[PDB]
Formats: sequence, structure tokens, C-alpha cells
Amino acid sequence: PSHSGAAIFEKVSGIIAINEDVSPAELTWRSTDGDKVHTVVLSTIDKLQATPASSEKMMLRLIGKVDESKKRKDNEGNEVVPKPQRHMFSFNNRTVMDNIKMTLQQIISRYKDAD
Repeated sequence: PSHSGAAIFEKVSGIIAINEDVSPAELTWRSTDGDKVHTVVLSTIDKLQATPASSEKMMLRLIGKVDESKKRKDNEGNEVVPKPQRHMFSFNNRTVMDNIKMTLQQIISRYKDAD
């Protein structure tokens, strides 16, 4: 279960799954309740940031590039004004965050192959 692991998003915890069967791939997030499901685009991730090993708080932040006038906006608080969107996640498990972090990094490398 390296591609899928529990992760928090917006003070809410749920299971995070990595969907690569599509194109571009996407990271799915299902709440613990299973009533709310969030999907993230891995193609719009210029990079992947994570908390240091010296921080008891496990959180992985993803940079949603800067310019996205051509890319469809999430519509969830995004305005016409071009601005960089970042998604900060909170992990309740070091091993779980490490399983996703390393897995998410692989996807990046895959995007580089394209160009």
C-alpha cells in the first residue's frame, strides 16, 4: 500500500490514494467518513515539499506551479488573478508519509521523461 496511505487535508483526515491509471495521474483523498472525496493533479505539481525529520509534525506540501491560465482552475477559491496554488497535507504516520513522499517523487520523474 505504498501508492495509498492515510493523510489529512484541511484539518480532516482520510485515506489518500494515488491514481496513475489516468493521464495525467491524480492523487485521490477520501475522508475518514467516506462522504467527501478530493482529487489532486500530479501534473500541475512543479515540486513536492515535505517536513524535516526534526519536525514531530508530519506534513507534505505540493507546489501547484505558478502560471495556470491555460490549465483548468479547481474553482475552489481560485480567481482569474494568476497565482501559485499549494496543497499542504498532514500525515498522522511517518511511515505513511514516507511511503507516499517517495512514491510521489517517482511520479515527478515520470513527468520529466515526457519532456
